[PDB]
Amino acid sequence: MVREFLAEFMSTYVMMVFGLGSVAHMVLNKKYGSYLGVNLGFGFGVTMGVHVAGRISGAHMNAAVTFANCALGRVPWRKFPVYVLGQFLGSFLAAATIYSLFYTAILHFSGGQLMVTGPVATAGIFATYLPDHMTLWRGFLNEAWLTGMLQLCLFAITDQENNPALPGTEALVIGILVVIIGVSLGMNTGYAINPSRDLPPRIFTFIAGWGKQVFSNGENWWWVPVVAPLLGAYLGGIIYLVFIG
Amino acid sequence: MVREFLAEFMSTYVMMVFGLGSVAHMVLNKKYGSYLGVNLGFGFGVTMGVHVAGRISGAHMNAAVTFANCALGRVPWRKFPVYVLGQFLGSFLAAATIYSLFYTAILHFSGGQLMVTGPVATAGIFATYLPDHMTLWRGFLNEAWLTGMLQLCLFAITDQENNPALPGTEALVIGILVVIIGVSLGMNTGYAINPSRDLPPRIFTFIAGWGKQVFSNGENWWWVPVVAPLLGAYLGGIIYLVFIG
Amino acid sequence: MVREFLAEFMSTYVMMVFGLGSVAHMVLNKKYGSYLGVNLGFGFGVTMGVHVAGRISGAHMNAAVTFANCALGRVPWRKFPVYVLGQFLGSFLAAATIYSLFYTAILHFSGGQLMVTGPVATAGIFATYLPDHMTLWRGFLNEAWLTGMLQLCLFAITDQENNPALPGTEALVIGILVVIIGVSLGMNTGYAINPSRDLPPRIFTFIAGWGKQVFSNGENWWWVPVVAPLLGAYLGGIIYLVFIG
Amino acid sequence: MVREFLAEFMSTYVMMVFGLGSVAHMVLNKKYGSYLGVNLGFGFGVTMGVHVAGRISGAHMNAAVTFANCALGRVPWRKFPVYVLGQFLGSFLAAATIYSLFYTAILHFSGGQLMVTGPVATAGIFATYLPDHMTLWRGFLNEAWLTGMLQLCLFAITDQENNPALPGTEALVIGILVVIIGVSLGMNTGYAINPSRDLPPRIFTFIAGWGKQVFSNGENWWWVPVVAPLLGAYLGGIIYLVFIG
Repeated sequence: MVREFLAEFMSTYVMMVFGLGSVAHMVLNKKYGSYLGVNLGFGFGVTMGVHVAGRISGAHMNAAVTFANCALGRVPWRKFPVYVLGQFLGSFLAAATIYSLFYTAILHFSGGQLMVTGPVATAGIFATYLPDHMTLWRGFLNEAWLTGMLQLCLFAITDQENNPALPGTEALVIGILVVIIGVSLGMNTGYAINPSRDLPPRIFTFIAGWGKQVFSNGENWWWVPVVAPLLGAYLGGIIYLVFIG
Repeated sequence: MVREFLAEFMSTYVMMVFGLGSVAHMVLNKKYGSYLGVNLGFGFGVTMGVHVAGRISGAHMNAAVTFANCALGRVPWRKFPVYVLGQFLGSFLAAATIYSLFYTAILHFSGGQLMVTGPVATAGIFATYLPDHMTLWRGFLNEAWLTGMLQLCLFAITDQENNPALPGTEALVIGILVVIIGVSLGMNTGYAINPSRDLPPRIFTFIAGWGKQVFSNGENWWWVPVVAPLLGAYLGGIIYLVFIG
Repeated sequence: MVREFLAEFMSTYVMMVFGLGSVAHMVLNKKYGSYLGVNLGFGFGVTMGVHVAGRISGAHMNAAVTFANCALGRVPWRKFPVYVLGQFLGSFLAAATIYSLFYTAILHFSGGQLMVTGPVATAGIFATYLPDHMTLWRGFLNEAWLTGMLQLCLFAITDQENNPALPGTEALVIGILVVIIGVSLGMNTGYAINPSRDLPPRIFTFIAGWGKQVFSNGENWWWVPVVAPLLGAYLGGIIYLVFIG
Repeated sequence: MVREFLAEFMSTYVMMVFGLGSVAHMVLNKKYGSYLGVNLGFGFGVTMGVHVAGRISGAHMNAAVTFANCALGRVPWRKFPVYVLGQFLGSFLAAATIYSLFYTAILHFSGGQLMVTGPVATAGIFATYLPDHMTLWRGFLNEAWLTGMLQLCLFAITDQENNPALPGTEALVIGILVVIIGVSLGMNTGYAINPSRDLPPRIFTFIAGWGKQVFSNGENWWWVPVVAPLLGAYLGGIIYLVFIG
């Protein structure tokens, strides 16, 4: 149990550091940051996390992915709290890590103040916030479908009965999938397909002086990246089992 | 037969969702969309589809590719209607999926109206439309050569007698080929090398309120991405068999 | 001998079509072409060519690479004319292919005239031309070092005694090497590390109506991409054999 | 000992040539250079170096990585001076190589003068310099954490007891890790995670006429990329051994 917790903590921390840094690069600097880099930062950050903890715990790095495996009988329910606790600690510490490494850049870009919304907003480095045009229930649809897209492809990639990725190379294919999810479907909600990617960094920003507007922004958008991916991952998983399986 | 139909439906749906989303990103948003992302979205969307249905049906995901295999004796002719029906349903539902996920973005960008042509045109997200400078018969040449380029390389990648891609990794190499086809030869016609990629999304847009101009645009360009890839894929296939084989 | 000639012709044609198209995209269109796409177009165009002819002829696709192998005893000298003839025909026909597929785009961009130099120059799509600041003998240094960089890495990638790329995946690693050669060292001379990539497209443009300025441009620069890579590839090869071997 | 020295010299030279060229492209040219290309240039330059010397010496190509292996008992201490001497010579000669290949471009861009700081600064092509907003001790934190991130992931990728990358393909995964380190965390200090990447090119620029300001810039920043990565690599290594091991 301890080894599984440590594996999930380290794998989530590695992935979240790479993902949050790429978002920080895009938000803070123009000539060093791009949306493609954000997709590459999050996508291949998963690949490093898979190498870290793929054999010990499976490197879920995702509360929705862990929930789907537990709800589909692949992983015992008694390990679900341990996986989520490991991912939440790893993401929270990754957010603190990015804050320390980019503290001067965040202060220089924003100008001392930490604003959730505005032209110098820096809260979006850590958590995802709904755009102006999009609505909460459209964001729920986007979050669930994107997590279902990930879980269906995740099952196909690592299904030994089906056509799998070559063992020892599945980490790269998983990273490619995360890269193209952000590329193709990630502009509507910030593709927070991971509840561990969204809430722990949001809790950090509230503590780190960004204020309570992190939760109240977008008509209380904060809960959607926590609940919608769980439904989407479950739905994406059962569809694969019914159709392909 | 049912399993083969389901495999082609799911693999086409996964690939088309990734491909159409990347096109939607490029069309709707500047800071989140790029032509390279479109090539990455379509290219590695194929890779996910190959993992989904490569062992069950071969993951053709392409009516031209299916036609070439059937016309060259590799796949029975009786399965051609099943493969095409699966790909057409998967592409049509993928177009509806992209419409729902990007409905607010499409409405915000266009301004409520759905126009095939103009500065706020949104019909190009789903189907390919001929540019102003290019002609229909030049588009026929581009569509046939590009599909022949794909089919010749597809045969080489998955030819066990020749120098193949390593089994279990052929999905990545296939995705790379689709990425570089859009990069190098995809600006002239939108590289609709797949009849399933073009017609079903075009039928959806006509139903979804874009009007009958989807078919009448470009001097009735709609039929070229359906007929030209079939001739190109066949020609690309026989050339590989004669020369390399 | 015939099979080896056909393998070199087809592999060069596939690679050169992808490479020239990516250059055409960058030259003709801004929103669809980028220097990174040119590196991706040429780099992974090699990968497709390796899958085509890697087992039959080794897929040299490069007169300098063929010369180095022949001069280092790895390939018989009697096959050198056959490899070069195959690569020259494949590159010449690839240039004609790109001319037909981009004829309307080239005419629209240039405005009917075909100019070697100027703001609407289109001769650089096919052959490489020296920039204004660079000199001929500095270009000779760049061409030889870049080909030596390629040949040293090519030997390391496909050296079974050394640490090789995994068999069946060496095509991807070769393509990666070509991608990063253009990324890191390709802006000074256009990284025409292949004599087959430079001269046959230059001969085509002279025939295709661009005039005799294709050869006289840059103080008769045309011969440097033919002679310098041969010296560079040989020097890069012997260095690897002495040091690593 | 001689073979190990030659392997480290050649592998470092290959990687540093690709890395420095990509930085030169970004600094000197806008339409041919980008920050993503710099990450690709350094990242997959490591991959070529791994193929060169991975079996002979392990292809550390990094004084911090060599120090961590020696301090953790994986590599004898008597070989540490040989690895560092090989990497320092390979990086110094790579800097001279880039100077010769880009001499006309550097002269044209800067205008004859070689300035460490200013709008036409060219000293950043070879060595990393602290930005205006960042401080020396914040740079120390960035350099140590980034090297710890690399070493922890490097151990996971090449840990046969853990979940490894597939043998024969570990070079690509190592290159991917270096690519995403620059993408996500490389804008604060230039991600000089390698003491061999920083000091030898800095010594070259001082000799090559850039003056003594290369060492005095940023309140004597030159020593931080030499000392901080050693502490970071050691700390990143022991953490992996305690937690994952």
